[PDB]
Amino acid sequence: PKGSSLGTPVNLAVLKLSEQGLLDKLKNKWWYDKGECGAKDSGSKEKT
Amino acid sequence: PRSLSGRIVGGVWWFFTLIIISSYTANLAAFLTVERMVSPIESAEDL
Repeated sequence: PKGSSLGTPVNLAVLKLSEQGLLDKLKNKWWYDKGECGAKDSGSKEKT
Repeated sequence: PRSLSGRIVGGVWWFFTLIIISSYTANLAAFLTVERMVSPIESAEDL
């Protein structure tokens, strides 16, 4: 909400998370890791 | 002899079987190449 107390804090928090690679980590967790289609794993599968 | 009708039939049929036997040969080479690709678990990194 405009002019909120959580404003600045959350903003910095997002920047902190990204620099710690925590954001990238989360995405990898739900997109590729938790994924059902190992793309780089299906190409690494030399048995088909 | 040169019965153009059935002549091109023998030619096209030959080109047909040529492709097939070539495909069989190529594919069979792949089944042995991949059969070797499958490397046994030698280390933990392999798992």
